[PDB]
Amino acid sequence: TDFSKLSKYVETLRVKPKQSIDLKKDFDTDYDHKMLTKEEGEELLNLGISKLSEIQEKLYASGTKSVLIVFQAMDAAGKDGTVKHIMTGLNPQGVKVTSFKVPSKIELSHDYLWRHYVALPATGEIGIFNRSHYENVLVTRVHPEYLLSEQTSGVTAIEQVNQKFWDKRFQQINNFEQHISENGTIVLKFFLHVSKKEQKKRFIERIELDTKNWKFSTGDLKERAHWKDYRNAYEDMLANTSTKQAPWFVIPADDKWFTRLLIAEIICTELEKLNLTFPTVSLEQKAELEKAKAELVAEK
Ligand SMILES: Cc1ccc([C@H](O)P(=O)(O)O)cc1
Repeated sequence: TDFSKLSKYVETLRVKPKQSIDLKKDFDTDYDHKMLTKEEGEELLNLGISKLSEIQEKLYASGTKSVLIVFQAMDAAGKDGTVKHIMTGLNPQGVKVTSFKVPSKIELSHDYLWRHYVALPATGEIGIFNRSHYENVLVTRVHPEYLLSEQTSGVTAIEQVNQKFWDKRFQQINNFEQHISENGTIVLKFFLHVSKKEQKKRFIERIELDTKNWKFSTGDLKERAHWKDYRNAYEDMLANTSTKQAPWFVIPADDKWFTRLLIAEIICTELEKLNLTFPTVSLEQKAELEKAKAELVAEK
């Protein structure tokens, strides 16, 4: 069956704890062996959205678990659109998107994790981090001079930023995700992997669209110029912060419809392990319902 092939491919996208990461050689940004048509996919995507809505409903009705979903990617990989599409099928009462832009003055007066801890999802809720605490081992690692401006970093000279500084930050991130995992939070992390070539194409496509080129950030080019620096940061990060408890998935991003299918797919598959069920109606409650129905019928 097609889905059976998909479940098999999906597992190759999970980053294993001991796994070493080369984003250049491995992790195709576009899956050629695509096992279903773009049509099939948009229909399996619809099912994934409906199922996720069902899961979210059952999650909200129970008071047990929260769900944290992290999205990281290079500009133009499809992150905002994946978030928007995940959302279309969710109830806004039980889901919350936080887009972590550049930190505020207050947030800079706290450790780099503080503002993400503040924004964690409550029991029964889904939290989506569009950008996340991982920015602090990515953009900060490509631009290590930012750490000098961060009062809590304890970094005075760029000389002291080395692999051991990042190792300690991975440890801090891992202890943080482990703690919340041990206290009811399901953590799922997606890196949307777009090719340097496809980013180029999408950048140019936007520049040439009058309806949308007002949105183009030419500063995105400065980060594109640091492509190799970012791949290294992502590689070292994926190799050191994917656990079985809080796994990373590397999603091919060059085909948006397929990116969305996979992420919807993985979220459903992972949250189905919770074996969530709608609340059942006891005999006492069934009696109360029939009493209420009787009164409504017995109205003058
Ligand atoms: C060219 C271009 C398209 C879409 C976007 C979105 O903001 P994302 O795919 O980075 O979330 C950014 C740049």
